[PDB]
Amino acid sequence: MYAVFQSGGKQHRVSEGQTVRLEKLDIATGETVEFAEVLMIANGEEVKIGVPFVDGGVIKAEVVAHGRGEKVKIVKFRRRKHYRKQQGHRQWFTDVKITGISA
Amino acid sequence: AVQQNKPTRSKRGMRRSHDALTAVTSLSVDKTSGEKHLRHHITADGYYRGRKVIAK
Amino acid sequence: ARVKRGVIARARHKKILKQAKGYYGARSRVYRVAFQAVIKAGQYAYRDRRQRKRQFRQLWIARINAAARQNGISYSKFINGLKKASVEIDRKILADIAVFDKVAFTALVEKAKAALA
Amino acid sequence: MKTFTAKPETVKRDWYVVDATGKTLGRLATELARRLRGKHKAEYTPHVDTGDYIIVLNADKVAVTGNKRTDKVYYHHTGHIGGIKQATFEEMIARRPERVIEIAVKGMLPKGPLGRAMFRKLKVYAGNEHNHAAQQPQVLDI
Amino acid sequence: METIAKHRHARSSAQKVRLVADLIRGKKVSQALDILTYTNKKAAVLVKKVLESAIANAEHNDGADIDDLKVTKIFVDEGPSMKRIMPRAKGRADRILKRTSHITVVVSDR
Amino acid sequence: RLNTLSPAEGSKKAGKRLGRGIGSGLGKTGGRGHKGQKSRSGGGVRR
Amino acid sequence: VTGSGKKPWRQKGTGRARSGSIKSPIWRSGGVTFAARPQDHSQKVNKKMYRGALKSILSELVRQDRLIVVEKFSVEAPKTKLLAQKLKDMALEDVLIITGELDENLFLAARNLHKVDVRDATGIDPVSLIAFDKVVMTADAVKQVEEMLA
RNA sequence: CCCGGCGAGGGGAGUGAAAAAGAACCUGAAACCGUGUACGUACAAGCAGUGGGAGCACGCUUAGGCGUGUGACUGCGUACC
RNA sequence: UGUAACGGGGCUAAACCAUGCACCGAAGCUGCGGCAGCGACGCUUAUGCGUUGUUGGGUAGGGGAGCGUUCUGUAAGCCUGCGAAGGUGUGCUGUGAGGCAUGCUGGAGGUAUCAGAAGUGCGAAUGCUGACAUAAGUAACGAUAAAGCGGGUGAAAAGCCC
Ligand SMILES: [Mg+2]
Ligand SMILES: [Mg+2]
Ligand SMILES: [Mg+2]
Ligand SMILES: [Mg+2]
Ligand SMILES: [Mg+2]
Ligand SMILES: [Mg+2]
Ligand SMILES: [Mg+2]
Ligand SMILES: [Mg+2]
Ligand SMILES: [Mg+2]
Ligand SMILES: [Mg+2]
Ligand SMILES: [Mg+2]
Ligand SMILES: [Mg+2]
Ligand SMILES: [Mg+2]
Ligand SMILES: [Mg+2]
Ligand SMILES: [Mg+2]
Ligand SMILES: [Mg+2]
Ligand SMILES: [Mg+2]
Ligand SMILES: [Mg+2]
Ligand SMILES: [Mg+2]
Ligand SMILES: [Mg+2]
Ligand SMILES: [Mg+2]
Ligand SMILES: [Mg+2]
Ligand SMILES: [Mg+2]
Ligand SMILES: [Mg+2]
Ligand SMILES: [Mg+2]
Ligand SMILES: [Mg+2]
Ligand SMILES: [Mg+2]
Ligand SMILES: [Mg+2]
Ligand SMILES: [Mg+2]
Ligand SMILES: [Mg+2]
Ligand SMILES: [Mg+2]
Ligand SMILES: [Mg+2]
Ligand SMILES: [Mg+2]
Ligand SMILES: [Mg+2]
Ligand SMILES: [Mg+2]
Ligand SMILES: [Mg+2]
Ligand SMILES: [Mg+2]
Ligand SMILES: [Mg+2]
Ligand SMILES: [Mg+2]
Ligand SMILES: [Mg+2]
Ligand SMILES: [Mg+2]
Ligand SMILES: [Mg+2]
Ligand SMILES: [Mg+2]
Ligand SMILES: [Mg+2]
Ligand SMILES: [Mg+2]
Ligand SMILES: [Mg+2]
Ligand SMILES: [Mg+2]
Ligand SMILES: [Mg+2]
Ligand SMILES: [Mg+2]
Ligand SMILES: [Mg+2]
Ligand SMILES: [Mg+2]
Ligand SMILES: [Mg+2]
Ligand SMILES: [Mg+2]
Repeated sequence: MYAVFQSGGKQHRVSEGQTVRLEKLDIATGETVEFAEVLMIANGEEVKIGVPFVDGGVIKAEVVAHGRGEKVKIVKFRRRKHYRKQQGHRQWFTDVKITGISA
Repeated sequence: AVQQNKPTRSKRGMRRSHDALTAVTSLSVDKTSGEKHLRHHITADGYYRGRKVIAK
Repeated sequence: ARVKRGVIARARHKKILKQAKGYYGARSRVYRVAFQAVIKAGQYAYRDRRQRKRQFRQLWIARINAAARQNGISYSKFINGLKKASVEIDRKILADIAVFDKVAFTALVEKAKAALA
Repeated sequence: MKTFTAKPETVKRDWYVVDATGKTLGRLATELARRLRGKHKAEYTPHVDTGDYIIVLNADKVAVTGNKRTDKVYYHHTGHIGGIKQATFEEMIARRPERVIEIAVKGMLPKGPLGRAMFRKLKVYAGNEHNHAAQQPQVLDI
Repeated sequence: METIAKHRHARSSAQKVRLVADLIRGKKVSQALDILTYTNKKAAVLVKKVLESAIANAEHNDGADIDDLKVTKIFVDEGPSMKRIMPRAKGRADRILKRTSHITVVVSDR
Repeated sequence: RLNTLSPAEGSKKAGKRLGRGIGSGLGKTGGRGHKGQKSRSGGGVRR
Repeated sequence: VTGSGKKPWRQKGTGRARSGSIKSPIWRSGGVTFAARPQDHSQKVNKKMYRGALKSILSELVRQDRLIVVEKFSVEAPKTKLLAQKLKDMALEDVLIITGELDENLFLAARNLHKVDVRDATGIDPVSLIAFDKVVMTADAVKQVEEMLA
């Protein structure tokens, strides 16, 4: 029993109670989100998506606080050509604990 | 002839892995006097295989 | 107004050296060498980030194939099938069910073998 | 979540047997090759040996195609003076046939350590039998 | 009690000494006195005299009892080097460091 | 208030420093290109 | 830099690099590439711009009730403790106090009081006119300054 | 006081806020050289990192298959001016 | 020098031509999140914004905007032996030069903010001065006139004394 779904431009497979990290959603720091576009559900017998997304599939989960991941150095260097620029980047994310998964 | 690059401190060590010193584990006790000695060597007090030799 | 210069000198050197922890020989001990070793790591980094997505995709694929192969089908067709299967978009990494939930993977070889037929 | 990864201390393996007879030496080597590298499963772990143990009966009776049976390279250099050594397919089959399947698949397995290891999973034998009864191998095809 | 004893500015290299020091690290004091005794190297007398001093310290400044004493730690570091000049053929002049060592012994029971 | 006043936007501008590293904008060659008379300390040609 | 101009060593032949004078700013003991010289950092300040500025900064003190103007202001003898009181009494501790014709007593007072200074009208400089919390300035003076900035 | 050659040197004791100020004496950096510990390494080829990653060893929250040190194996990979 | 004229294995198709349908494949395109530049809509003007369209490889070189250091003013202020500067860990933080907090060391100085001024930033110049590696515990210990033994003295004697 599990489900897969689109979220941050990427897909995730998951169970309820389980927490996953996604690209920043503009949702309240605590409220409950619905993911109306799940593309698979599971058991001993499971629903692949005829078209994309199983018929009446939808997942629930509460946003469990937002964040910024760890910092990454962007180094650029053109040996012998007198050029280099370095630039930092962090990248926002929001976490969800997945309550739903209604097939 | 001379190196072209500086040798690592690491290689230096390996070169010396054979430079270690060996203990003795080859010393005995005169049967007459208590004396410890090098095997086949006269004792400090001047003995050897029991038997004081070397008056002095 | 002579300017000390050498406490901020220390500053930078220590900073670069810092990032050199782990690098062998004077790569972590000596600034000149540290500093280069550091700069390239940032390059190798930039590069490998995009390479990362490459490497993984081509992992998922080979194994997806391994799985479909087990189920009597080549990755190609499979994916085509899945494609033709009333659209049906769903990741290659997500087809990791290949690894764990095998009976499920098998259930896709069907949904694909079908619409594909 | 980080994608799966086969661990060395928990991999399956399983012995198998093949009779590489009238089989075209190389179209066979290829399937061997891949099974050693575990390319038919959760190879999903190219940094880990997840193949199976295959054993090859009757190496001598191996197929070739075209004039290969008598026109094939087979060159090594002993590292001396000018010691290039050459022998021909038939000539290899004469002394140590097993070597043929080895050099073939060995050139289809990767680089170093890993591949070097995946190759210890391939026991040949030129005759018809073998002494691995102990592992009780199950036979396959291709 | 740990108790140490050290010889600073030893007139030996360090490399030269570390050799002898090595013969001895972590042995029962008693046996070290023998090993050292039969080692034909300037450094031995040097290290021997340190060990002894360590012992006499650990014996007269602390709990003591040589019998239960082990050279738990021994380690020779490098001292400052007297620089000299060496006349060489054709006017050339070379350096030469006369080096020194900092011999340290540490003798305890636990 | 002796430290609340300031110069009008634009009044006093930087001043090319030059010779001060890559990111600086004019390190090395300090903006005077490669070789020839016109580089060179005191390198020019009469009016 | 004291020392000879002799070439430290032959141009070519020794492994050594160049060398022309042991006073090379790149050599140790002596150099300074652009050795400094005594300099006159005076500026110009157009009169009308100076007068403009005071009339400006003045105006602001008013806008901030920081200029407290008074008819006459002094002390009957040269005694700081005196000036001390007057100031305590008027609730001033940081003052410019710019007097009309400027007396003497008032001067030797505050010549030890840290946060206060006394000038005549014809004195008064721009920076200090900003520095102090409160500038006082007698009406007598406000006249001399009034027409001094015209 | 003790070891030491009536040494050098050192350990105690005592002085001092401090001797982790002991006279080569404030602070005491870097190169360079050592002792200890964890992890690796004796079938394996190259700028030595970077991407993946087992094991091992120590921090997470009351396991969530994280973090940190190491790093078997593996993709890519010829320093700088 | 060595297979050495498919990169290799190996291939009778894993070559070659035709046709058809797939799949892999880039920092190209798309998706999601985020920054900037140059525009205008629409909300609405000491205008920022849902924005909204578009753009953001770069040597010589031009333009723009910033960081930090030393010193001056702001400062008879703020911080500081309930521990400064410096050293050294650690954690956090900014697009970056950087910043902040804090353990240890250190033991007396440090300075916010806004302005002012430069001996203002280093890896290279066979750069300068100092320190320390490397080869290496290798060459060598300076005439192949030469040494041996007993005895002394000494903490120790091939080298001193007899
Ligand atoms: Mg040796
Ligand atoms: Mg100064
Ligand atoms: Mg270090
Ligand atoms: Mg891509
Ligand atoms: Mg061949
Ligand atoms: Mg051969
Ligand atoms: Mg390869
Ligand atoms: Mg030298
Ligand atoms: Mg500019
Ligand atoms: Mg430029
Ligand atoms: Mg120009
Ligand atoms: Mg040039
Ligand atoms: Mg030019
Ligand atoms: Mg001079
Ligand atoms: Mg002359
Ligand atoms: Mg000549
Ligand atoms: Mg040279
Ligand atoms: Mg000078
Ligand atoms: Mg005038
Ligand atoms: Mg005594
Ligand atoms: Mg003494
Ligand atoms: Mg100390
Ligand atoms: Mg200290
Ligand atoms: Mg000191
Ligand atoms: Mg140090
Ligand atoms: Mg190793
Ligand atoms: Mg090698
Ligand atoms: Mg990694
Ligand atoms: Mg523990
Ligand atoms: Mg811990
Ligand atoms: Mg690697
Ligand atoms: Mg030939
Ligand atoms: Mg080719
Ligand atoms: Mg693009
Ligand atoms: Mg497209
Ligand atoms: Mg976007
Ligand atoms: Mg409008
Ligand atoms: Mg650009
Ligand atoms: Mg572009
Ligand atoms: Mg200031
Ligand atoms: Mg200062
Ligand atoms: Mg900042
Ligand atoms: Mg300078
Ligand atoms: Mg330097
Ligand atoms: Mg440069
Ligand atoms: Mg050496
Ligand atoms: Mg040699
Ligand atoms: Mg030799
Ligand atoms: Mg010799
Ligand atoms: Mg000679
Ligand atoms: Mg001689
Ligand atoms: Mg004699
Ligand atoms: Mg002689």
